[PDB]
Amino acid sequence: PKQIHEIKDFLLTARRKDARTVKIKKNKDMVKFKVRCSKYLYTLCVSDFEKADKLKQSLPPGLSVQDL
Amino acid sequence: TKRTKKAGIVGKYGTRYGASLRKQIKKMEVSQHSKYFCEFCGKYAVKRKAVGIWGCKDCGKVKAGGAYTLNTASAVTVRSTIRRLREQTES
Amino acid sequence: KGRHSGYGKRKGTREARLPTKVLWMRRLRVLRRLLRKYRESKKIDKHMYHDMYMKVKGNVFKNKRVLMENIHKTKA
Amino acid sequence: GRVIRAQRKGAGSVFKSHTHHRKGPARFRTLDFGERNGYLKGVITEVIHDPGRGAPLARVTFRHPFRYKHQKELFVAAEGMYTGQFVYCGKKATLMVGNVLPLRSIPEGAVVCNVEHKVGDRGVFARCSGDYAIVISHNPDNGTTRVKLPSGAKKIVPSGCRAMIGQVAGGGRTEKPMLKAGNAYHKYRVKRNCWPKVRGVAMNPVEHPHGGGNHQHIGHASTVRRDAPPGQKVGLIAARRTGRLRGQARA
Amino acid sequence: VQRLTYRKRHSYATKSNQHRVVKTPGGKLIYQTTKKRANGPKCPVTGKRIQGIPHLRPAEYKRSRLSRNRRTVNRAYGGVLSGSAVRERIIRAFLVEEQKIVKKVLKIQKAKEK
RNA sequence: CCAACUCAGAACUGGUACGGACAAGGGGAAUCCGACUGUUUAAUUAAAACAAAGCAUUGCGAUGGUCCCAACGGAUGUUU
RNA sequence: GUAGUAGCAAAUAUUCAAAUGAGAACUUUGAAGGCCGAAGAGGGGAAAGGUUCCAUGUGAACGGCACUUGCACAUGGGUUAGUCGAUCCUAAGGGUCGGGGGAACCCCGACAGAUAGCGCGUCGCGCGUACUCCGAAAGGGAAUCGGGUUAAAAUUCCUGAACCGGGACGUGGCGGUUGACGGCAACGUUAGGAAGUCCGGAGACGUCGGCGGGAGCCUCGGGAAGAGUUAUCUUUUCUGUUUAACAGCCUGCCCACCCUGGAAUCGGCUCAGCCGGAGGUAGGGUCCAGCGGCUGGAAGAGCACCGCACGUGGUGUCCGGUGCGCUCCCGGCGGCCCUUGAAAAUCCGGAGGACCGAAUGCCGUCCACGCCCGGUCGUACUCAUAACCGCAUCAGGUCUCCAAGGUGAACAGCCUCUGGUCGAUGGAACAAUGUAGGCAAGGGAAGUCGGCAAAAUGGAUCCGUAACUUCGGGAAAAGGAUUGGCUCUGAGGGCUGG
Ligand SMILES: [K+]
Ligand SMILES: [K+]
Ligand SMILES: [K+]
Ligand SMILES: [K+]
Ligand SMILES: [K+]
Ligand SMILES: [K+]
Ligand SMILES: [K+]
Ligand SMILES: [K+]
Ligand SMILES: [K+]
Ligand SMILES: [K+]
Ligand SMILES: [K+]
Ligand SMILES: [K+]
Ligand SMILES: [K+]
Ligand SMILES: [K+]
Ligand SMILES: [K+]
Ligand SMILES: [K+]
Ligand SMILES: [K+]
Ligand SMILES: [Mg+2]
Ligand SMILES: [Mg+2]
Ligand SMILES: [Mg+2]
Ligand SMILES: [Mg+2]
Ligand SMILES: [Mg+2]
Ligand SMILES: [Mg+2]
Ligand SMILES: [Mg+2]
Ligand SMILES: [Mg+2]
Ligand SMILES: [Mg+2]
Ligand SMILES: [Mg+2]
Ligand SMILES: [Mg+2]
Ligand SMILES: [Mg+2]
Ligand SMILES: [Mg+2]
Ligand SMILES: [Mg+2]
Ligand SMILES: [Mg+2]
Ligand SMILES: [Mg+2]
Ligand SMILES: [Mg+2]
Ligand SMILES: [Mg+2]
Ligand SMILES: [Mg+2]
Ligand SMILES: [Mg+2]
Ligand SMILES: [Mg+2]
Ligand SMILES: [Mg+2]
Ligand SMILES: [Mg+2]
Ligand SMILES: [Mg+2]
Ligand SMILES: [Mg+2]
Ligand SMILES: [Mg+2]
Ligand SMILES: [Mg+2]
Ligand SMILES: [Mg+2]
Ligand SMILES: [Mg+2]
Ligand SMILES: [Mg+2]
Ligand SMILES: [Mg+2]
Ligand SMILES: [Mg+2]
Ligand SMILES: [Mg+2]
Ligand SMILES: [Mg+2]
Ligand SMILES: [Mg+2]
Ligand SMILES: [Mg+2]
Ligand SMILES: [Mg+2]
Ligand SMILES: [Mg+2]
Ligand SMILES: [Mg+2]
Ligand SMILES: [Mg+2]
Ligand SMILES: [Mg+2]
Ligand SMILES: [Mg+2]
Ligand SMILES: [Mg+2]
Ligand SMILES: [Mg+2]
Ligand SMILES: [Mg+2]
Ligand SMILES: [Mg+2]
Ligand SMILES: [Mg+2]
Ligand SMILES: [Mg+2]
Ligand SMILES: [Mg+2]
Ligand SMILES: [Mg+2]
Ligand SMILES: [Mg+2]
Ligand SMILES: [Mg+2]
Ligand SMILES: [Mg+2]
Ligand SMILES: [Mg+2]
Ligand SMILES: [Zn+2]
Repeated sequence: PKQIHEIKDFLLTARRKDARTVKIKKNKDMVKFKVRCSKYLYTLCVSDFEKADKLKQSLPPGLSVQDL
Repeated sequence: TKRTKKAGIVGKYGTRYGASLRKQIKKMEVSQHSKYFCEFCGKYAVKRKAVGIWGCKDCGKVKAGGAYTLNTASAVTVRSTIRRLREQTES
Repeated sequence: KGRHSGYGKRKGTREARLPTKVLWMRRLRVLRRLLRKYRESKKIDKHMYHDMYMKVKGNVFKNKRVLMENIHKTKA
Repeated sequence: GRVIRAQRKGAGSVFKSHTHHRKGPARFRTLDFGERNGYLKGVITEVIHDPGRGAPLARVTFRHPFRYKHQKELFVAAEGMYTGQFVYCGKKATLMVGNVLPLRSIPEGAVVCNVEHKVGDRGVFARCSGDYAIVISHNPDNGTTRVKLPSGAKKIVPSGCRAMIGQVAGGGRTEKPMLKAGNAYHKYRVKRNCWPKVRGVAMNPVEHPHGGGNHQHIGHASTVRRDAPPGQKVGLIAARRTGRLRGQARA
Repeated sequence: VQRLTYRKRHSYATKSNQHRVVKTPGGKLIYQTTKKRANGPKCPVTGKRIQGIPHLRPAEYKRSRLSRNRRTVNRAYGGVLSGSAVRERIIRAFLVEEQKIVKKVLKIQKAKEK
């Protein structure tokens, strides 16, 4: 498992053809965006809840988004 | 204080093996565990690694010497004997 | 509080209960630590530090207090 | 009777030499054109201990005469050798402790070690710690040299035989008393299965000529003839004399 | 207190059967075999370690498993000789070569003497 | 401001009990033998016997000493 | 016949109620009272065994009394691997070609010899020292971690998350001053030519002692959750309060190394050493270890507790201290040797630069990402006072890993917690003789071949200690004093603040 630090980088890896699914984990102090790729599970942490909603609706169509 | 009157380093043998053997072995026991002058670096840092092998801690020079002393008495005589012969031949 | 510590409650030797080497190591580390801080604060110079260092190793000072008193007396 | 201890050693088995940790045979370079005519320079890289051998050994690196590669050698270390020293082998090598020269180029009275018996055999004489050979004289007509061996015997060897200048390092080893059976145990642990030794008079007749009797005693002269067959040849073999060596005998 | 067992059929405490105790998210202690200590690269003679290279088992240095920068030193004889040793060789090579030139010239002045 | 447990001493006190169980040398004056540690008759002998360091003698410079092998060869010997 | 006789006796121990059954001192549940007491009667494995493993059932026999019972009998079920091993490598050694011996069975064993082949181009050149063999389930060695799951299997099954060794091409990136850039340097950065040949390192190593560091455990305090005690006392006692491989970043131990600088009034420094014009102290750096820190993995899991239904929801999983403590790992230093304490596979690095592209499009690329592939055999169970050997369910023998609290010098003995267990045929009496354990007035070895046996001494602190001696010892010589409980006093430290 690897951690993505930039939202821009997370979007780039979300558009990869091997990105099988994306899962949204909402904790009590942040939201984690996890994208399952061929080799690694990339995770992005977004402390600001409001800033996380904007990214949630910006994901490419066809990618299986799940809420945890 | 003076812990032993005369035994010295051979005090590790207690009362065993007889006084003469302890006295006899004392000479070599002291010599093989002592530091020797290094002709190369100029320090008293030469100690025996194994019988006949003497290495300097500082400069790392390893020298083949005597079993229990860096230089044996016959070793000095051989060097002078060889030196005398070399001078005559190289004259 | 010191209960149950009399002679009739001791089975090991004083060394077994607390090695003399342990006590010596504690003292040297305490005294050497004290000398370094005095040198760092410039209360003593390197010349006095060296002299005190060898006396500590020589079993001259038995605790922190006596070492401090000797330094004050020597500086006066 | 049964096969005595002396007879069981020849079969090998548990009496073979303990050589697991030995560094290899210590010998001169193979005689070649460079050493026969000129000299070849080598460098001592390390002085090492060889289990079972009192004398230290020296690892020397040489430049191969005609191949692009290094040539590794293992020499019996002479007293005074040190790491980083240059060692010269050949006919024209200078007379200095550590160099290997043919006996023809070594003047009379020199101290040498690891002396060859046959030209090119790479050294057989004076190899133990503190031992050496003394060059006595040369015979240009016969092309031979006289040397005195450590035992005190004089031997004729061809002048082409090589020898290292100096004496073997590690001398004086046997002067120190062992003081303990354990020290002897460790000494022979790395040599062979020869220690401890049980006295023949302490055995039974079945396994030694000296065995038996209601008292411990040999019962017959311990001096046995040269031609005695194996199993009978025990004790003082072909003794020219016995008893304390006094006077000229101990010369 | 919880006591442990070997996780393999190796029942003897050999150097290759070393282990560490780890507490899992399940709240239990368990063994995990630990690889033996490795020396890492060292100088041919002095034996001092070669700086800049980690100490790993031989298979862990495999190019596929270790990045190139971690198994090299950017210098002549990098990873084989220390900086001091390289400096000594360079000076020795230059000075010895210069001395050969002096010897060559010196014998030309004497050769013509006739 | 935070500290762990070693040592020393004093008062009081119990039917002089208190290393309260557990644990844990009897000691001394001598003779004989073997120096010592070690080893030994598995299943009647553990020893004063064996070994031992030390001491001494003997053979042998490799075309060799000692020894194994039916023969060829081999052990000592990666030796001197 | 002996004879229903000898005999059932070591390893502390059983009791009550109920269920089941034709039948219960011996099966099962619950309650109580004991034991093993972490060098275990606990939890595993190597040999050895071979189905003894699990479920159900059971006429007899067998389990030296009994049985409803079972390691017995009958029927059926059960062992899942690219990552754990074998497999590979070599060790002592074993088996061999040729050759030499030998009537032959056989002996020696690379020693009498046109080696095996390998590398690079595309069949040719170069290289080429007579074994491509066997020999380790404790030596060397490519890669797997939590969580969950069975009547019986799992680092093998399920889920999730990783890694290793191969194969193939694509996209992007990188280099062309044809083969990168940065730092005075130690070195740093993710890429960043290259053949034959050559060189080094790792693999790779004894033992003892002292210190230092890391992990797990032990231990103390606070917070919250449940439980125990409660006539009295107790802000109390108990249980727990979790964080894997792997990835990134940070940190930089003990050493080593680099730059500046130039030291006697010598200084620095360890428990001990020891270090310095061959450049110390000091100042500033580099590198190395990690079973160290943070984040991802990852709370979605696990655990505890409280609910609702009879699957599902909620709350918590927090904040510190302490050490000659214990187990393991590592670091560094020192002692010891007439003892110096394996090899090879494999992997990494280096020296050299034959040869090779482009005028900018090709060439090169150990970089990132994507795609494909993963043989064979072993895997149940016991590992022992009942699964191995001893003719047996024999008080014997049989390698090794984990190791809590109290007392104490102490993996001594004694007691306790986790886990295990009450399995040794039972009942009633309390004669002689016996076996094992004790005690005894006064005397004190008179006993006896002989102080055999037993008794006495015993820990610690202080005092004191002869002859003799190889000067090291003798020595704990001998001899004497002290020791509980309770309430106090003194001394011995650390980190911050000019
Ligand atoms: K016979
Ligand atoms: K023997
Ligand atoms: K003997
Ligand atoms: K006799
Ligand atoms: K590096
Ligand atoms: K002993
Ligand atoms: K011979
Ligand atoms: K087994
Ligand atoms: K496999
Ligand atoms: K193996
Ligand atoms: K090994
Ligand atoms: K798993
Ligand atoms: K791992
Ligand atoms: K299994
Ligand atoms: K048994
Ligand atoms: K009775
Ligand atoms: K009597
Ligand atoms: Mg130096
Ligand atoms: Mg203690
Ligand atoms: Mg002391
Ligand atoms: Mg003898
Ligand atoms: Mg006899
Ligand atoms: Mg006879
Ligand atoms: Mg007498
Ligand atoms: Mg004796
Ligand atoms: Mg015996
Ligand atoms: Mg007997
Ligand atoms: Mg007996
Ligand atoms: Mg004598
Ligand atoms: Mg013959
Ligand atoms: Mg009866
Ligand atoms: Mg009986
Ligand atoms: Mg009875
Ligand atoms: Mg019983
Ligand atoms: Mg019973
Ligand atoms: Mg008991
Ligand atoms: Mg108990
Ligand atoms: Mg243990
Ligand atoms: Mg029965
Ligand atoms: Mg069963
Ligand atoms: Mg059956
Ligand atoms: Mg494996
Ligand atoms: Mg072999
Ligand atoms: Mg054969
Ligand atoms: Mg043949
Ligand atoms: Mg050959
Ligand atoms: Mg092979
Ligand atoms: Mg094999
Ligand atoms: Mg192994
Ligand atoms: Mg199982
Ligand atoms: Mg190496
Ligand atoms: Mg010792
Ligand atoms: Mg520690
Ligand atoms: Mg500095
Ligand atoms: Mg986290
Ligand atoms: Mg949860
Ligand atoms: Mg251990
Ligand atoms: Mg190059
Ligand atoms: Mg199993
Ligand atoms: Mg079981
Ligand atoms: Mg077991
Ligand atoms: Mg049988
Ligand atoms: Mg205690
Ligand atoms: Mg105990
Ligand atoms: Mg009485
Ligand atoms: Mg009385
Ligand atoms: Mg009396
Ligand atoms: Mg009498
Ligand atoms: Mg009488
Ligand atoms: Mg008695
Ligand atoms: Mg006495
Ligand atoms: Zn030197």
